[PDB]
Amino acid sequence: NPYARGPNPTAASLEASAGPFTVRSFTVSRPSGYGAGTVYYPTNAGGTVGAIAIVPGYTARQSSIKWWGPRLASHGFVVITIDTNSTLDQPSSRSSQQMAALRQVASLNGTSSSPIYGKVDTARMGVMGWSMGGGGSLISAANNPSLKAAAPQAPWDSSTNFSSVTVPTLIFACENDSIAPVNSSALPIYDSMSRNAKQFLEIAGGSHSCANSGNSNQALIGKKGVAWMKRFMDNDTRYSTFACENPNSTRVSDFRTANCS
Repeated sequence: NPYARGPNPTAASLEASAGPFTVRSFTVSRPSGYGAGTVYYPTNAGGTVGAIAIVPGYTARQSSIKWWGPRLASHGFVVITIDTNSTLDQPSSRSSQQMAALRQVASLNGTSSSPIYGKVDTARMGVMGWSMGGGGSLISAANNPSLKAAAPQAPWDSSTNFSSVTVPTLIFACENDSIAPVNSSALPIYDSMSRNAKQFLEIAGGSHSCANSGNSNQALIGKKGVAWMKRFMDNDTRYSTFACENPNSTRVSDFRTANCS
């Protein structure tokens, strides 16, 4: 596997705050099609790595999703966290801004002054985000089936029909979400998808922000996020058990999976 990076994973290595790689970050100097961005990158991954774009929810900024930056980058990804043009942008606009963020990562990969010059495999990309940014991630996946993985959290869209999505999709959900109730948002979205590898992980007792920066489940959520992106963006079957397994955890209120390998 030419995309395999880092040592063989363990439960402990994936539950830890930090993966094997050293992480550095920069602010995007001229954001192209979105409000602002922070890029997180491994300094020592030992080969090109895929890119992930992460978008927040309505009223939210990078702080809500920023924990994912170092968490994913430390396992061998270039991660861009964005602010939207407006905190009040809707999911279709969030999707356009997420894809614009991935485009800019590709640009910076070809820019000799950039810290991520030649660090990115621009053919291997992923999408994540919170609530309307989660709905945006699924729109991104529906519109761009060459995306390798999606892992939205507490998603919301005006439509729950993502039957079009062929991208491997992990849905994080929050059991007691009162903003985007699981029964009206996350679970119908999950049930709509019949053509893809998919998973549904609902965090027990979780409020709408159960997968955000400062959550109390970073060990489990981080493990599942990293394993999913490693399995599908890097085709790394060393991660197949971690990616597909029912965690069998008191921290999980609901688990569903399909077409996982």
